[PDB]
Amino acid sequence: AFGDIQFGKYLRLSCDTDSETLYELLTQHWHLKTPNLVISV
Amino acid sequence: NEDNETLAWEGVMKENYLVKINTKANDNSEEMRHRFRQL
Amino acid sequence: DLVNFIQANF
Amino acid sequence: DNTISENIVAIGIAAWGMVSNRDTLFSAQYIMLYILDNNHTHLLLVDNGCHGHPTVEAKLRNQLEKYISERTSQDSNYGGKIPIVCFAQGGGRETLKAINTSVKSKIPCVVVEGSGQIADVIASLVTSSMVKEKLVRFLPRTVSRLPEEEIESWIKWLKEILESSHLLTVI
Repeated sequence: AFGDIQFGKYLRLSCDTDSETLYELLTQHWHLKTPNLVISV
Repeated sequence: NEDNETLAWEGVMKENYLVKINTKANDNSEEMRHRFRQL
Repeated sequence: DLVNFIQANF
Repeated sequence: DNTISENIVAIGIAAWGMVSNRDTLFSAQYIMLYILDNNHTHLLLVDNGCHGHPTVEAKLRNQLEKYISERTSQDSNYGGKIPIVCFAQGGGRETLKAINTSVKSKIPCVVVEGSGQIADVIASLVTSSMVKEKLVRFLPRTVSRLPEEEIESWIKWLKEILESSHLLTVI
């Protein structure tokens, strides 16, 4: 179950969850879209 | 809280000043001896 | 709402 | 530090099993088998395995990045797509798997630095015998621990990464 841990908010995403749906929900609910992004490994 | 925030901000400025003074010495030299050694 | 969207995503 | 000084957006993706402590919940807050950072604004947890050391969030991360590559952006200065950049300063099996998955797609033009790691070996490389020799000199403990088949797979992955030098850049 998702929770807004404070000590931001974190929500677990299922491996089978669609990327499009989760991205759309995140953009509509949390904050604006990103003109650029960097992923660090 | 607020005092801690001000102290953290002051520490950030201290880090910036340390970075600046450190790069000043490196930029002072007008010769790139590292490139010559690499060549 | 946000809770409903989270539940649907789950 | 930056936010103390428009807000920065950080998303940390990991696996639920790797998390040492599990909290279930209205809103739930806690104070701090792998620890997790509490500074990132957004966090995501995979639901592939429970209490499993291997991390499976890499596939979901790659899928999300690939979807982001295929997106529309008119107000942006790009040709509709959203630019993507990948950083691989570290080295390891997970890092190389991520590099291969990203480079499989055209958009993820990888950029790497010079820090001591397998990424440094990749930068130096830019045939098989030379790559293996370079890998041996990179990390003695890592190469010694890796089985012979694992070393062969590592060399194959390195060759595959080097096979596409157009999308790779090194500082």
